[PDB]
Amino acid sequence: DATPPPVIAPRPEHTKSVYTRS
Amino acid sequence: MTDNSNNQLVVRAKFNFQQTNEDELSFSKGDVIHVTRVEEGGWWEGTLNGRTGWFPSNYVREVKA
Repeated sequence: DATPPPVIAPRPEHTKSVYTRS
Repeated sequence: MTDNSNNQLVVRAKFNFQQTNEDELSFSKGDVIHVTRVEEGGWWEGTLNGRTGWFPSNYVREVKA
């Protein structure tokens, strides 16, 4: 098995993020 | 039935992810999630038993039995 360095999907300042997430 | 066709994209949780509210979808290594909106790399939305909300695509992997 090999774990990928990039953890969790990307989250830019635009497009994504709605009503604030945590 | 109408929109769901050509085999549905099924994904399986990899690591133990923790939620924050009923708005986010929680899932642990094993819990399967049905995708309802799969975009080109990024955040994917799905549904789960008593758990509904968005979920990362990096902590999940397309599963197929």
